[PDB]
Amino acid sequence: IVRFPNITNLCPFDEVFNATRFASVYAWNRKRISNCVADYSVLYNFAPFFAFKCYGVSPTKLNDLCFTNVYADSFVIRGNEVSQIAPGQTGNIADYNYKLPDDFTGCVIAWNSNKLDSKVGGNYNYRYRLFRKSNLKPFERDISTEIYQAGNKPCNGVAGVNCYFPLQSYGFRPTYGVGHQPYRVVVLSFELLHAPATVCGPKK
Amino acid sequence: IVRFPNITNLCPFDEVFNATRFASVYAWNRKRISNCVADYSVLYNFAPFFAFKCYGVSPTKLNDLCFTNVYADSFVIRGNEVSQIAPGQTGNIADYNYKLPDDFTGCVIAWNSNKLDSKVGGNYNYRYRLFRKSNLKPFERDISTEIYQAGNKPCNGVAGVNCYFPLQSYGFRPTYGVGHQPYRVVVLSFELLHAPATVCGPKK
Amino acid sequence: QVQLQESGGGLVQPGGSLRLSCTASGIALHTHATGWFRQAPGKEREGVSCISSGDGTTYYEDSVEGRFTISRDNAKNTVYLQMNSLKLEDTAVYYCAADPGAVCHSGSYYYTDDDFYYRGQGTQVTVSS
Amino acid sequence: QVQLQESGGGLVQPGGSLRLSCTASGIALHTHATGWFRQAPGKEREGVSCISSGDGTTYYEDSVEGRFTISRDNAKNTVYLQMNSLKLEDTAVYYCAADPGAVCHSGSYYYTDDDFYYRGQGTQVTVSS
Repeated sequence: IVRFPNITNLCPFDEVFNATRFASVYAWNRKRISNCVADYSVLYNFAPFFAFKCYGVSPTKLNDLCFTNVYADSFVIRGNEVSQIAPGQTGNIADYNYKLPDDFTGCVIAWNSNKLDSKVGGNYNYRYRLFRKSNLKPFERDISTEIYQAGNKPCNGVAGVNCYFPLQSYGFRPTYGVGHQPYRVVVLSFELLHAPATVCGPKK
Repeated sequence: IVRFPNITNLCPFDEVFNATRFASVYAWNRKRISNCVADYSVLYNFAPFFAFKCYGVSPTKLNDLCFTNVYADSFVIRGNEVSQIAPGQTGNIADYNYKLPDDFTGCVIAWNSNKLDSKVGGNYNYRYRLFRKSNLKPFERDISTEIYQAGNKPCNGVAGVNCYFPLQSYGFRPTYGVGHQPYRVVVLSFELLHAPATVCGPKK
Repeated sequence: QVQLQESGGGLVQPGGSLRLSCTASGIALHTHATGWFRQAPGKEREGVSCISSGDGTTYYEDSVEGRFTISRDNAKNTVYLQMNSLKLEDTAVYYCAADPGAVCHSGSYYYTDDDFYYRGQGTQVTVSS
Repeated sequence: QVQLQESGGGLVQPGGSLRLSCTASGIALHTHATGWFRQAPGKEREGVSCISSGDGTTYYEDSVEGRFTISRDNAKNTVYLQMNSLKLEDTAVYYCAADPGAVCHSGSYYYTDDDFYYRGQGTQVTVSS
């Protein structure tokens, strides 16, 4: 607390919340925020947030309790699918794309992004996974794009009827209804007091 | 030799335990018991008490000791807030409604009253206070009903957002679980051997 | 003088979504337990959802599981019903109600027996065309 | 890479009935939203129908309503336009197309805006005496 009031590494929250382009759900990027002081105040002055929800830690007491190895990951989903980003839920995203552990502590953030991740005539870039063989363990990323056999007839690598690609793109247009705009979602995840703490922030 | 003075009547302990209706916690009734003989055997043949816990005296020994200025006060709470009626306890009742001193010499008696103090559709005649400016000092009764200001906006005009009514009612319904059924509580407080005695009990 | 005021509703096309809002003037939330009921023309009223007093355990009916969500914001003293994937037989009027205590499913009780102490005027949703 | 194939057409009389079939191979229906468009000679194209997602919430336009019925089977993955009691001006070429998401009137967007993905090759119809 010498040269400046310490405060050297400010934690890289600004590039995560404010980025030029996010990734799809099936290819969600993931950050390794460590070795800094975590100012949990800059996220509030960002946007009129649509969802600020978490369990086990309370939004005003993140400053005065601290921990180590906080994780931040980002993707964009449909408006009617924000409810599936929570522990214990089921659905297309919550079972085939992105699953949370049942005992999860960390804060999930969502805001509307019509003006940035949508365009006239369809933005056919942001995709999601639709079929697979089985369910998903929590915190997994699946990239593989092979044919899926849905019927009794075994389908080869050639595309045919009853065998389908697992990837379909959200067709984003600015004139959709409320549940069908893109909503950029970032999810924080961290453990409470079971390891040598590294990131704690300036004060309370 | 043992000498005790001349006393006629038998104390109104049946009058305070067997009454038509009790009082709410925010306005607990208080009765002064003096100039009688305190035979604490009408207490035992009353009900299968949920809790009979005495601080500073042992429950068999109250006949063959005596004291002064014994105080009887009564109110009605629910199941899970019985443990809050104790010295050194915190909670909604204990900090805002009824506070006991840390050095307490008395007994706490509670029993279930689901059959009497509950009715179908809810019994809304038993209230408790949610909000004050600060905590409550021991043995203070707070009856004043004024609007509590929770937000920064000064709500002078009554009944608006972030300016709340200070009293909430218990909703007592007969089909509730044991943790939310009403419980009649009677607390006895007296002082042990620093003042001349006025109530003693069995003469000999 | 405690009023519960609702906003939302309108003409929504099937596959759409709304967000109904119920606001409390006099009372405060996170001490009460608020819920949503609905009335169809020619039908009786049935429950939709419940949230309890502290923290909040969310209780949903057999017609609307996995589609609807309930969420309470105590900053603006509002409770919110996010309805998703609306089918055609959801045309009804929706009421929000509040009752003191952790009222829904305490013991052998459940909130479908409509006896809540505070009520509201209601908003109309219409899923058709 | 993903191909969608049509069948039907021929020499029919007014009042005749036929069953146009759009067969999808690469992509699956009951998740995409398909519809039908037509092109008469000397005119501008316009839609005939649109099935949304998996529920099925049939749309028709004013010039074509009351005579066509649209249907989809999910076993064979082939959307069907059942045609009944046509008139003489329905001579055109019919194209089928499918766009991901519930595209049929998902808010302020109507599928007459033909920025529509996976266009097909089409089948020609003739009605005459």
